[PDB]
Amino acid sequence: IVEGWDAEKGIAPWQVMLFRKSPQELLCGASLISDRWVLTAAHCILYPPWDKNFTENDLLVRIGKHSRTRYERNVEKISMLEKIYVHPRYNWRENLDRDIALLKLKKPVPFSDYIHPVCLPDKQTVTSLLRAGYKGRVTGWGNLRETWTTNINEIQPSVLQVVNLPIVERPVCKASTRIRITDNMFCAGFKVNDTKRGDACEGDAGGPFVMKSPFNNRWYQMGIVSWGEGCDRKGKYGFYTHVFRLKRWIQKVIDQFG
Amino acid sequence: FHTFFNEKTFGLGEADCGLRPLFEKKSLKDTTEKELLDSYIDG
Amino acid sequence: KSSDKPNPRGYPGKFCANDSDTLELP
Ligand SMILES: *[C@@H]1O[C@H](CO)[C@@H](O)[C@H](O)[C@H]1NC(C)=O
Ligand SMILES: *[C@@H]1O[C@H](CO)[C@@H](O)[C@H](O)[C@H]1NC(C)=O
Repeated sequence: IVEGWDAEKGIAPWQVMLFRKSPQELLCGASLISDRWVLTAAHCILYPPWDKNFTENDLLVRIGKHSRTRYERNVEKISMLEKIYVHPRYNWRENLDRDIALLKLKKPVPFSDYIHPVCLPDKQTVTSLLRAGYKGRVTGWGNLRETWTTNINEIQPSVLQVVNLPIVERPVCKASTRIRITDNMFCAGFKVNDTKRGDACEGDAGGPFVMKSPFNNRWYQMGIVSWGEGCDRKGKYGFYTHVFRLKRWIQKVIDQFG
Repeated sequence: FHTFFNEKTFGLGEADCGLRPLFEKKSLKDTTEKELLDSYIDG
Repeated sequence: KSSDKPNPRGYPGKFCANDSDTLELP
């Protein structure tokens, strides 16, 4: 995450890491909606353009971590994936519409001070918090900046980052790019084009875009770090999967275990 | 709150999601909450 | 140019063998 900062321990117990088994590789971010289910970006699982087609065995998830690398034993819990459920009408060819997927952990994960699930929004919460101006939060171990001072590939944080970003009006989101965005994605970043800066970059995918309801004091995941052009590019906003819209799908899958 | 999923298809958690052990449960706000809560002008 | 499809975010692990210049800049 660009322009973000070090996340206090246990700030986001739901934050998850999508780890590739062999070779070991930190692919994307993910969330914990339950002790049996992990939610993440679909393109993190399937992206032909990059010969990217993982399966239950190719990878696993690490939960309750803080460090982007060391193995924080007695804190983080690893879990093997049982079944991956990537949305059917996911569109990896054109605009990356419906970027979403569900992860069924082989064995339920034990909760703790550093691992606790996040809440899926409801028609009521969405309508009141997901509006232009209202700020949300994102977290991940992604790149600290779009670019590489190349002789140095060290732009990857040492610890989970966190940035607070505001949501941008739909029209602007539409204008911002030539790509065709849909009602299955929303964008956030800054137009102010100075004030504050920040955005999610490569490696934040699957990361959750959360908001804390001032009503019941609980944290909700409004979006999923999907795509964007560049990172922290002025006049350019990020794009996350509209979680509430795919609620239906999520429902379907879980209720029928795929 | 409001249980949406079925405790047996979903898994445990539903009824207490969105409440962090090291903050909410403890009545401790984190470094930047206020920047978010204050942005919720909605009634 | 000949393009524009979105830049997916899971970092460039798929091609962390990328670009810059054949060295020469401040
Ligand atoms: C992924 O590989 C599976 C398993 O071999 C195959 O059925 C499918 O064609 C591949 N996914 C895509 C859409 O490329
Ligand atoms: C911010 O600059 C962008 C990027 O150069 C430009 O497209 C936009 O119109 C600017 N915003 C202003 C000056 O309102």
